Amino acid sequence: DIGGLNPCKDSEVFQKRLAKTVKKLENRLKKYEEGTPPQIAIQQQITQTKQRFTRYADSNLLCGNDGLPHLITDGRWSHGSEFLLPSILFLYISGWIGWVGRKYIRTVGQTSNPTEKEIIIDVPLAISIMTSGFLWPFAAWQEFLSGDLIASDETITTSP
Amino acid sequence: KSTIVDFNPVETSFEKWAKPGQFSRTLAKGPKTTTWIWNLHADAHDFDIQTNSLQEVSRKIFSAHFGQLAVIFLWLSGMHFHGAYFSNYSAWLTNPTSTKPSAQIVWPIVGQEVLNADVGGNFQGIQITSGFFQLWRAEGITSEVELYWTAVGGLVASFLMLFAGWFHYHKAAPKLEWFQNVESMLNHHLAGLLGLGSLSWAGHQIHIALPINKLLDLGVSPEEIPLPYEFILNRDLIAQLYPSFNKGLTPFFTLNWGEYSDFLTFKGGLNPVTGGLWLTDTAHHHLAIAVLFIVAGHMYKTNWFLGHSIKTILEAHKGPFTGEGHKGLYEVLTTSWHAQLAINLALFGSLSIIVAHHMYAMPPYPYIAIDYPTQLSLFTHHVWIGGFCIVGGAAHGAIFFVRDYNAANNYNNLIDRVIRHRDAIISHLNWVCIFLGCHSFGLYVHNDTMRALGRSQDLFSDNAIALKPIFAQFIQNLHTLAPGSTAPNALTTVSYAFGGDVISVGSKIAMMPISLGTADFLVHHIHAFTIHVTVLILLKGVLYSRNSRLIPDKANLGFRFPCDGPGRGGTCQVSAWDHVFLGLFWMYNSISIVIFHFSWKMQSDVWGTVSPTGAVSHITGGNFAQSSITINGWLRDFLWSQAAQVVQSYGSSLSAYGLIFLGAHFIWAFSLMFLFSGRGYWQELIESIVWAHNKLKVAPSIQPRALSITQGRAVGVAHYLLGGIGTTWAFFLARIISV
Amino acid sequence: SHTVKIYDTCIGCTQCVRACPTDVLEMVPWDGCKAGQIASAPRTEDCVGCKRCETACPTDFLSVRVYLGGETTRSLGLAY
Amino acid sequence: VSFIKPYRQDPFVGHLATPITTSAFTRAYLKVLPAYRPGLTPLSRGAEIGFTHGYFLIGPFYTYGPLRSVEFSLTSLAAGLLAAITLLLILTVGLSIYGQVTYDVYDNALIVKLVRQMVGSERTQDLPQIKGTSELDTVLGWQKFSEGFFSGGLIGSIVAAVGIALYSTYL
Amino acid sequence: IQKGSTVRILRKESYWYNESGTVVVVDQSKVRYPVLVRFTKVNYAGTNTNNFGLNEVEEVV
Amino acid sequence: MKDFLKYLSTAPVLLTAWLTFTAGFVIEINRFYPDALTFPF
Amino acid sequence: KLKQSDFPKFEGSTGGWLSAAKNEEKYVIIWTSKDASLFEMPTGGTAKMNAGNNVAYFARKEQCLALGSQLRGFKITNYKIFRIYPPLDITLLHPFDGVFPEKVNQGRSPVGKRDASIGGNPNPASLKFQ
Ligand code: CLA
Ligand code: CLA
Ligand code: CLA
Ligand code: CLA
Ligand SMILES: CC1=C(C/C=C(\C)CCC[C@H](C)CCC[C@H](C)CCCC(C)C)C(=O)c2ccccc2C1=O
Ligand code: SF4
Ligand code: SF4
Ligand code: SF4
Repeated sequence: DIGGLNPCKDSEVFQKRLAKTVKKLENRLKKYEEGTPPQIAIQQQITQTKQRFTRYADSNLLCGNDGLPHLITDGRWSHGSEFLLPSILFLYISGWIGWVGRKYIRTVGQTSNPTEKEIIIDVPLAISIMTSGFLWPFAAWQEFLSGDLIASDETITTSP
Repeated sequence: KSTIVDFNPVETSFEKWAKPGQFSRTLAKGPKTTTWIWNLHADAHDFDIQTNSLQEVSRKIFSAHFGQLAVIFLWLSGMHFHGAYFSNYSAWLTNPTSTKPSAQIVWPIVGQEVLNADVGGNFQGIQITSGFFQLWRAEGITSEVELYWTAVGGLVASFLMLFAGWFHYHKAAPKLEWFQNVESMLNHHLAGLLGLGSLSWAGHQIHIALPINKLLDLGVSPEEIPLPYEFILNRDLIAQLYPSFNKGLTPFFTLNWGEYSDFLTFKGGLNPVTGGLWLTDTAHHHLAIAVLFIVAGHMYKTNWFLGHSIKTILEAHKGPFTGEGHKGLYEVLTTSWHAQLAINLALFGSLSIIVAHHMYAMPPYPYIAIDYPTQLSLFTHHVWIGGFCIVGGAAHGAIFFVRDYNAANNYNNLIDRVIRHRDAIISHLNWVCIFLGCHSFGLYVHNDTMRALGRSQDLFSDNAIALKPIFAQFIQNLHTLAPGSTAPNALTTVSYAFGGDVISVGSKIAMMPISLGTADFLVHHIHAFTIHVTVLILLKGVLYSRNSRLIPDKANLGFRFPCDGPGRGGTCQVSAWDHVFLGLFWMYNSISIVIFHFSWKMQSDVWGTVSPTGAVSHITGGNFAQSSITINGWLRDFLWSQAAQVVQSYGSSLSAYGLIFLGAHFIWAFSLMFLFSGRGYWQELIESIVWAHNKLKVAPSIQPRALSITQGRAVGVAHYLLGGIGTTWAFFLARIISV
Repeated sequence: SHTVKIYDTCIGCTQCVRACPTDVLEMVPWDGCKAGQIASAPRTEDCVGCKRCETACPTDFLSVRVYLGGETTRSLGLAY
Repeated sequence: VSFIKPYRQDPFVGHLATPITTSAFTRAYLKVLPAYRPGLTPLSRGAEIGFTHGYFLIGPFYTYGPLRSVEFSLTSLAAGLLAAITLLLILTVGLSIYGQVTYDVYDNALIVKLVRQMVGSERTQDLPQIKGTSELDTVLGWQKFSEGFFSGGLIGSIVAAVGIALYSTYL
Repeated sequence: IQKGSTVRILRKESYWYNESGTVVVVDQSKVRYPVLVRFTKVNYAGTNTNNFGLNEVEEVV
Repeated sequence: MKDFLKYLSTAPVLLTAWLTFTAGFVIEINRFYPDALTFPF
Repeated sequence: KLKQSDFPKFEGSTGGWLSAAKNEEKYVIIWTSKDASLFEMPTGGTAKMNAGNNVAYFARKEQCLALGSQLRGFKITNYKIFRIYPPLDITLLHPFDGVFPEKVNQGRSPVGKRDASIGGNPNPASLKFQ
């Protein structure tokens, strides 16, 4: 399909990889005894390996000639769960972190001892700001509009 | 109102916990730049600059020692708890030669359960190379319940040491005169601590370890072995194994000590069953050590008209060549903690290296000589600790010279006379270092270039120009002839390394005569050269710590400073700290070469398997003799060859070793950013980053500053040491566990 | 020999003069500051370039500036 | 008693009077060496130094060279002799250039007195200054020293080769 | 400008260039740099105050 | 318990607690839903 | 024992001057002390002052000035440093006008003073080929 890849559900090398891993795990399982915790752990390993391979097969995942899932990150929504949705999730979380950090910096920057409140965090104010970051996309595009997001010329510059 | 302690000196309060940097006069005002954060941790234990009173520094040091001992006790309790709960110690007891010791199981997350190896005995976990199983077996511990109780005792002891530290800083802190009773302290540490510890351990060995281990070697399973207390309440369970307890303590008090030859032997060699030292020999050794140390503890005058005064001993040791001699040394060592730390750390690291040597040379634990990973790990770890401690001793000698050295109090004594001719010492040490390096390494390079040019008869090899270590071979011959000639009451040599028979346990070689040829000559001279260069750097740091021809007032700049400026052609790293930094680098080099020599020589010419007919086949096959004489040989037949197990560990239970190999390479390369660069570039880059932050109104109030020059060097050396030592750690462990 | 220049931002706090290890700087009368004194560099032939002088300068970007130049046995700090 | 004292009663020199720097054995031993033996012209000093140096220099080249022989070989001896002679030539070249760039004097122990008496208001470093008063510290003296070193090196190398051949043949 | 006034530093070779500081005292004598300004951010040398000329400071509204 | 709570509000203790909590919920997500290469939806 | 009676009671160190301070220049520091105090040499170790005139020779001006700075801790202030060329060419150096450089003395002219701040320095491109 895309880039010459093929779905992993029809990739023979993918099933060969699964079979080889299961065979190695079973051979390891053979050298232990009865329902002893080592055998239980190896059986859990086998079950998890089978579940992971089955989930990857039924996941709209494209496999190359090596039988490994390749990620299609050109931007198409068909393979949108590989990069685009995790990209949105990370952008949300990281914007949350950056927004709460910036808000805390600007909030304790207007107190008597701004530097003290950076090594000794005001946990009440920190908790107040941190749970308010869920609106960071909206807060950012409400502070940029008001001109409160960017400094203009009070920023310092070197000699040249 | 005791005469030794002050009651309730410091109030137990949490107020100062909420004021970081309260100890320092400069840091107490609060952070203004990020340099304050780093200065906070760099001055935490520098008690000299926190108080102007030696008494307060001594009390802080005493409580810090208690905290450290509590940490050590907690670590030991954790080790015993892991042995009790997450180990295959019981399975290893019944099959020491076929079960690999494991005492740490790994949770099944993110696929990391592959690290749980097939250590044997129906167990999965990480193979343990600390030799705790062999130590516990030598202690007579035959059940995991005993390990649990030892862990509980360790936890109780750790809490006790924590309470002792709190008590002796906040409730009853000793006075300076108590700390300065070096005669009483030496008497107690020599008699009580050392001698009575040896005596108590000899008692434990004789009454618990001797019978239990004898029964274990006889084939008695641990379940039918009597509980250790039964060997004390019943004089018949121990009198069957050693038929001399039937006479009781009467032979001891009647001076008929020959009766106790059953369990106080002098045999030498190794136990043929376990491959370790005879535990009867060990008990006799500890008894003799106890008596010697108890006797040695009655030397210094403490509270009666009896004993020696160290001041009078030192002041009487003058000479024509040494002026006032040792006059003033007693005042130096009773008023400066740094001098005591220097001496103790240097001798402590040297002792650690000696311990490392004597460990593999004469394996003291049952079934530890045939556990090659344990032997390699123990040697390498102890040599590393020794090198670090020696560098620390040099560092604190330099610190004493900078800070606690008084010129007036040391007029024409040994310290003064050493400083007065420091040039001669350093110049001759420089010449010796150049001579040794030229010779050792250039003989290596000559061998390499002769081999590369197809001239095999021009090498410094055994089948070529030969450099036989005749002096060491003479000593080896003297030791193998000692039993019956110079040690007439010995039955076997102290170690089979000096010569004798091949000692094998379960077809695995425990010890064997270590032949010394031209390959050992070159590597020994390499060791001497590296040690001499490290000594050169550290001694130049100590002697030139106060002044020099460059900076006549270097003592006024302190122990730790980056430079005096770009003038005089450049005055980088003139400190004494910058000498403990370079000396750390050279100690890493020396110890790395030492452990490489040990690993290759043991794998190639000691360790291996013995055929039923007596044919010895080694791990590598004797390639050390002919291929360790060239740098290409070290690169190929040792590094490239034995790195195969590390690089091929992916997908196996040793994959963590490959991951740590790669990560240690990454950290070592990361160090070079700090070692090669300078502070100005990073400060000017932080300037633009701060511009961006200010543009987005997110510049922190604590102004971000690049790490200071000294801190940049410290970070570089710490990362370099961590990366190199971790790379060697992963390489050694994967190689010696795979094969 | 190195070059040492003094700038009128001098506040006459004398910290440069009492930090010079080779007696290069000295305090001379002036009328451009409250202290009525300004640093001078009349013995730059003894200047070693250690830059202790400008490490003790409290003014914003320094009032004493050391420009390293030609080297001499005095400026190289050679006891031999 | 103390066996280390400041050198010549000067506590500010970078030197000490140890039982090695200023011992009678050191005095006599250094005064019998060609470099300091009294009554020797610079040519004689150079000749003796060259003889001794070639004599002990032929040794390592012949014994450990690229053409060694566990038995006696004329080719090995010739190789060692040629290597020693060429090394002496290199050392003589170094001596010649060192003397060329170091001194500008033809008669010492006088010019110093002349400029200490009759004034030295000139470009200095030739009239004034002048380190050392030995005859070896002149352009003429060092030239003859190098010539003697070179000739004596050749002669001593040849003598040592002859001795090595005799020892290997008749013993 | 006077004591307590807020000024912007116009000196280019300044750790507080384009930044705002508080005037501590303006000297009335014939000194070259009478204006003494205190800042909240310490410079690279650790100081937080400096003397500025009359044309190197601009009062904030 | 006024200065102890202030000590717990210091940067190292707060960072250690936050990173321990963060690693904790990450590890537990990866335990309950392991081997997640793509978005579950 | 020593060449001169005013020398400090120093046992000599292999850190003193070398052949340079016999043909290029040597520095001498003189001072008078009330007590025979024990002080640390800038070169080697501990020396003993004379209860009176003290004279010390060094290879660098910095060594003499470090010794003088140490002397200030002994409440010694009258120390004076001279430069001696290969012959007896004595030149007073440190108390040049009899007043220490840290104290303002009349009769001193500013040397190396620029009537502008750092920002007034000319651009290097305009200082090419001169
Ligand atoms: C939490 C606040 C915060 C915010 C909003 C930003 C924002 C920014 N940083 Mg930044 N930074 C921060 C903290 C922050 N940083 C910290 C703590 C450090 C020290 C490690 C840095 C080091 C740094 C460098 C070296 C660079 C930036 C750069 C940037 C810019 C591009 C984004 C980027 O590369 O991220 C960079 C982010 C990191 C390197 C990791 C930050 C470390 C953690 C995640 C942040 C700290 C969280 C904090 C403790 C939360 C506490 C708040 C709570 C008490 C309420 C952007 C202006 C770049 C730039 O100038 O581009 C224009 C750049 O080169 N920053
Ligand atoms: C026979 C008596 C005796 C014994 C056994 C010890 C033992 C010890 N002393 Mg000690 N000491 C003694 C007498 C004694 N001292 C006297 C008389 C003085 C006064 C001059 C000192 C002054 C002194 C100082 C100043 C320091 C020590 C330190 C140490 C420890 C060294 C660390 C070590 O080797 O770890 C071995 C550890 C163990 C074997 C663990 C078990 C040891 C336990 C704690 C028994 C300790 C015995 C104790 C003195 C009994 C007092 C109990 C109390 C209720 C009165 C060690 C525990 C150093 C240290 O670490 O500080 C804590 C230290 O800095 N001692
Ligand atoms: C008995 C051992 C001992 C003791 C008591 C001391 C005590 C002291 N040393 Mg010292 N030192 C030692 C051993 C010791 N040292 C050794 C072995 C070396 C050689 C490396 C040195 C080298 C040394 C130098 C070069 C200096 C000191 C200094 C000091 C003083 C301040 C220490 C401080 O505040 O650090 C606080 C503690 C820290 C900053 C911890 C830093 C963290 C380390 C560097 C990294 C450890 C990594 C660890 C192994 C884990 C890595 C694993 C990775 C995967 C994460 C103090 C008196 C300093 C001083 O000014 O003395 C007056 C100083 O300049 N020491
Ligand atoms: C492979 C890299 C390398 C090498 C070769 C050296 C070599 C040396 N270091 Mg070291 N060093 C290194 C890395 C290295 N270092 C690193 C990374 C650091 C950073 C921490 C240091 C830090 C350091 C310090 C701090 C000190 C040294 C010192 C020394 C010298 C010890 C004396 C000696 O053996 O001289 C003999 C020279 C050699 C063994 C090099 C090879 C020479 C060959 C084999 C023989 C001669 C070849 C011949 C002349 C070639 C002629 C032909 C040619 C003209 C074409 C020596 C020059 C010490 C010193 O100054 O010397 C006493 C010292 O104090 N080093
Ligand atoms: C990069 C660099 C800096 C800048 C480095 C800085 C500012 C350090 C920043 C450290 C951050 C802010 C905290 C550490 C973050 C790590 C992720 C934590 C360590 C990892 C743990 C597992 C220990 C210098 O200041 C410097 C100075 C002198 C010589 C070389 C250099 C140099 O190379
Ligand atoms: S900064 Fe680096 S180079 Fe410049 S002086 Fe200090 S150390 Fe020497
Ligand atoms: S460099 Fe700076 S300090 Fe050193 S002398 Fe010249 S001016 Fe005085
Ligand atoms: S340094 Fe700047 S401020 Fe300090 S004295 Fe010299 S000139 Fe005046």
